[PDB]
Order: sequence, then C-alpha cells, then structure tokens
Amino acid sequence: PLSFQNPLF
Amino acid sequence: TASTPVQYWQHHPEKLIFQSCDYKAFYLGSMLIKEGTESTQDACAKMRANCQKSQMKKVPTIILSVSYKGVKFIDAANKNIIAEHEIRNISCAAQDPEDLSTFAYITKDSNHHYCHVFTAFDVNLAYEIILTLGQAFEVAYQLALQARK
Repeated sequence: PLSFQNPLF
Repeated sequence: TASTPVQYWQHHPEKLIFQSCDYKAFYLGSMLIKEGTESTQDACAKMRANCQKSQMKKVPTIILSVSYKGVKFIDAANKNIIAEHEIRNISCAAQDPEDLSTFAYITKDSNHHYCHVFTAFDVNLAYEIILTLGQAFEVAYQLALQARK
C-alpha cells in the first residue's frame, strides 16, 4: 500500500 | 522526493498553498513510537485493537486540514484542536496494509515520535487523503527550494 516520506523532514 | 510526484497529485496546488484541503475521518488515537514501515503498521494494528470493545467503540470524527504549512486536526463536532503539526515535523504518511481504510502519519515531538491513526469513511478516501498529505510534502518542498538563492 501507499507510503510517502516528507523531503522536508 | 519519495513524496507524491506530480502525476498522483489529487489537487490543483493552489488548494494547498492559498487554502487547505480538509477531510473528515475517524480518529483511532495517537501512539508514542520508540524508533521501518513496521512503525506505522504496528501502531495502526495496536490503535485499532485499543478501539475494539468487541463491534468498535464510538470513536470521534475529526477534521483533518492539510496545507503546505502542515496538518491540523480538530474534533468535528466540538471544534477543539487536537494537534497542529508544522510540516517540517512530519516524517511520513502511510496506509495500513491490514486495513486499507486505515492510515497514519508520524510527527517529531522532545525527542520521541508520535503516530496519529485514522480510519477513512471509505477506502477510496484513505488513498485520497494519503495522496494529499504526500502532495503537501512535495509542494512544501518545492516552495522551500525556490525560496533561497
């Protein structure tokens, strides 16, 4: 399923 | 970058820049995290377990507001603020592999992480909400890149 990491973290 | 690329964007970017994208969902609770995607998966399964009186307990409806600045959720009925998270303090958002209607995002407090767990009023909505969080990460990133010479 869906998973997204935050580049600003 | 590992965020939502442009072909998956659900919204005109203006709706995350000059406004917010607001959804309703069930709130299952927030859990403190020691630390993979194990983290979200583990927390999601635990929070669902906690919410089972078996039958589920009457969990609150929240309004989730997403912009390039971050994420806020408030009680949908009472309107009180449960949490406001600046986008820099948000590491990730993901769907529960076990229940695709359930989704979470993780924030950086202190020095510990919290995983905030929700169940959409539809599986389609879980996709759309995660995609929206993803897009907000990417839009925030793009705005930040262009800010400094």
